[PDB]
Amino acid sequence: DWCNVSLVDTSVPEPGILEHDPFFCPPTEATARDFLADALVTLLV
Amino acid sequence: TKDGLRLEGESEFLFPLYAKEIHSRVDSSLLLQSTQNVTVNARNSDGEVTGRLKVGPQMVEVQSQQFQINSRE
Ligand SMILES: *[C@@H]1O[C@H](CO)[C@@H](O)[C@H](O)[C@H]1NC(C)=O
Repeated sequence: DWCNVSLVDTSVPEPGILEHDPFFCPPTEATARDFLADALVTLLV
Repeated sequence: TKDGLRLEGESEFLFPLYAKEIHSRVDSSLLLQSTQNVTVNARNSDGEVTGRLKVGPQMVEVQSQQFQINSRE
Protein backbone atom coordinates (compact mmCIF):
# COMPACT_ATOMS: atom_id res chain seq x y z
CA ASP A 1 0.00 0.00 0.00
CA TRP A 2 1.71 3.17 -1.22
CA CYS A 3 -0.71 5.48 0.60
CA ASN A 4 0.56 4.64 4.12
CA VAL A 5 4.26 4.85 3.21
CA SER A 6 6.08 6.58 6.08
CA LEU A 7 9.44 8.38 5.90
CA VAL A 8 11.41 9.33 9.03
CA ASP A 9 14.73 11.14 9.35
CA THR A 10 16.85 12.43 12.22
CA SER A 11 15.68 15.48 14.17
CA VAL A 12 16.69 17.50 17.24
CA PRO A 13 14.31 16.51 20.09
CA GLU A 14 15.75 18.04 23.27
CA PRO A 15 13.54 18.61 26.35
CA GLY A 16 17.88 17.22 45.23
CA ILE A 17 18.54 18.90 48.58
CA LEU A 18 16.98 19.13 52.04
CA GLU A 19 17.36 22.02 54.48
CA HIS A 20 15.27 24.00 56.97
CA ASP A 21 16.51 26.79 59.25
CA PRO A 22 14.84 27.53 62.60
CA PHE A 23 15.63 30.67 64.60
CA PHE A 24 17.16 29.50 67.90
CA CYS A 25 17.16 26.84 70.61
CA PRO A 26 20.31 27.15 72.78
CA PRO A 27 20.59 25.21 76.06
CA THR A 28 22.00 26.20 79.45
CA GLU A 29 25.49 27.28 78.41
CA ALA A 30 28.25 27.67 81.03
CA THR A 31 26.65 25.39 83.62
CA ALA A 32 28.63 25.99 86.83
CA ARG A 33 28.06 28.10 89.97
CA ASP A 34 28.14 27.87 93.77
CA PHE A 35 26.29 29.42 96.74
CA LEU A 36 28.64 28.71 99.66
CA ALA A 37 31.46 31.28 99.69
CA ASP A 38 29.04 34.21 99.52
CA ALA A 39 26.88 32.44 102.10
CA LEU A 40 30.00 32.01 104.24
CA VAL A 41 30.72 35.75 103.98
CA THR A 42 27.17 36.84 104.81
CA LEU A 43 26.98 34.38 107.72
CA LEU A 44 30.53 35.16 108.92
CA VAL A 45 29.84 38.89 109.29
CA THR B 1 6.07 21.04 97.88
CA LYS B 2 8.81 18.91 99.42
CA ASP B 3 9.71 16.78 96.39
CA GLY B 4 8.39 19.12 93.71
CA LEU B 5 6.14 22.08 93.04
CA ARG B 6 2.47 21.85 92.03
CA LEU B 7 0.92 24.64 89.96
CA GLU B 8 -2.82 24.93 89.27
CA GLY B 9 -2.68 27.95 86.98
CA GLU B 10 -2.09 29.13 83.42
CA SER B 11 1.69 29.57 83.43
CA GLU B 12 2.06 31.72 80.34
CA PHE B 13 5.74 31.73 79.34
CA LEU B 14 6.29 35.01 77.51
CA PHE B 15 9.71 33.64 76.42
CA PRO B 16 10.96 30.21 75.24
CA LEU B 17 11.08 27.06 77.33
CA TYR B 18 13.68 24.31 77.65
CA ALA B 19 13.67 20.87 79.26
CA LYS B 20 14.74 17.28 78.65
CA GLU B 21 11.69 15.12 79.47
CA ILE B 22 8.13 16.40 79.04
CA HIS B 23 5.64 14.12 80.79
CA SER B 24 1.90 14.00 81.32
CA ARG B 25 0.06 13.24 84.52
CA VAL B 26 -0.78 9.61 85.25
CA ASP B 27 -4.52 10.23 85.69
CA SER B 28 -4.95 12.79 82.87
CA SER B 29 -4.22 12.58 79.15
CA LEU B 30 -1.92 15.19 77.64
CA LEU B 31 -3.59 17.31 74.98
CA LEU B 32 -1.85 19.88 72.78
CA GLN B 33 -3.86 21.97 70.30
CA SER B 34 -3.82 25.25 68.41
CA THR B 35 -5.68 27.07 65.65
CA GLN B 36 -3.21 27.12 62.74
CA ASN B 37 -0.96 24.05 63.17
CA VAL B 38 1.32 22.22 65.59
CA THR B 39 4.86 21.37 64.53
CA VAL B 40 7.39 18.82 65.75
CA ASN B 41 10.92 19.47 64.52
CA ALA B 42 14.29 17.75 64.68
CA ARG B 43 17.62 19.13 63.52
CA ASN B 44 21.00 17.92 62.32
CA SER B 45 24.30 18.86 63.99
CA ASP B 46 24.35 22.08 61.95
CA GLY B 47 20.85 22.90 63.24
CA GLU B 48 19.17 22.07 59.92
CA VAL B 49 15.63 20.83 60.51
CA THR B 50 15.54 17.53 58.65
CA GLY B 51 12.53 15.57 59.92
CA ARG B 52 9.16 17.25 60.37
CA LEU B 53 5.92 15.83 61.78
CA LYS B 54 3.52 18.67 60.99
CA VAL B 55 -0.20 18.61 61.72
CA GLY B 56 -1.50 21.25 59.36
CA PRO B 57 -4.97 22.78 59.27
CA GLN B 58 -6.46 19.97 57.15
CA MET B 59 -4.26 16.88 56.90
CA VAL B 60 -1.00 15.60 58.37
CA GLU B 61 2.38 15.87 56.64
CA VAL B 62 5.56 13.93 57.34
CA GLN B 63 8.79 15.13 55.73
CA SER B 64 11.92 12.98 55.90
CA GLN B 65 14.27 10.81 53.86
CA GLN B 66 12.59 7.60 55.03
CA PHE B 67 9.39 6.40 56.67
CA GLN B 68 9.59 3.03 58.41
CA ILE B 69 6.93 1.09 60.26
CA ASN B 70 7.84 -1.84 62.50
CA SER B 71 6.45 -3.93 65.32
CA ARG B 72 7.54 -3.66 68.95
CA GLU B 73 10.22 -6.28 68.20
C1 LIG C 1 -3.60 3.78 6.53
O1 LIG C 1 -4.25 2.63 7.09
C2 LIG C 1 -5.39 2.93 7.91
C3 LIG C 1 -5.87 1.63 8.50
O2 LIG C 1 -6.28 0.72 7.48
C4 LIG C 1 -6.45 3.64 7.07
O3 LIG C 1 -7.54 3.99 7.90
C5 LIG C 1 -5.86 4.89 6.42
O4 LIG C 1 -6.81 5.48 5.55
C6 LIG C 1 -4.59 4.54 5.64
N1 LIG C 1 -3.98 5.75 5.11
C7 LIG C 1 -3.98 6.06 3.80
C8 LIG C 1 -3.31 7.35 3.43
O5 LIG C 1 -4.49 5.32 2.96
